[PDB]
Amino acid sequence: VKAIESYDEWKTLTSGSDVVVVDYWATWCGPCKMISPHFAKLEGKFPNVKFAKVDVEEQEDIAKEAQIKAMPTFVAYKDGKVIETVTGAVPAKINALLDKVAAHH
Repeated sequence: VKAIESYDEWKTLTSGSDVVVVDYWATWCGPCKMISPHFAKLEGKFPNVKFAKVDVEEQEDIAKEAQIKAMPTFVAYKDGKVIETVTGAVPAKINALLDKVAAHH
């Protein structure tokens, strides 16, 4: 799962035609560490979807633009557009998001 390390990297990735799913997380987050391995398992299951993560405490400019309301939030992108947002760390919700994104890809 790619740790996104700059605003420019983030903009390049989310602007792509290939579908990307980003896990917005932080050290202040409760369940982020517990759900992260499941996200990594999904990355193995769905090799034609791009998986990425953003540490909002380290990436202020990304965080300001993403403007998340829940910690964590998973956001899917395609062609510079947010195509779906999933809040929280519920495995089934994240699995359902990937099913639908992977079909799109």
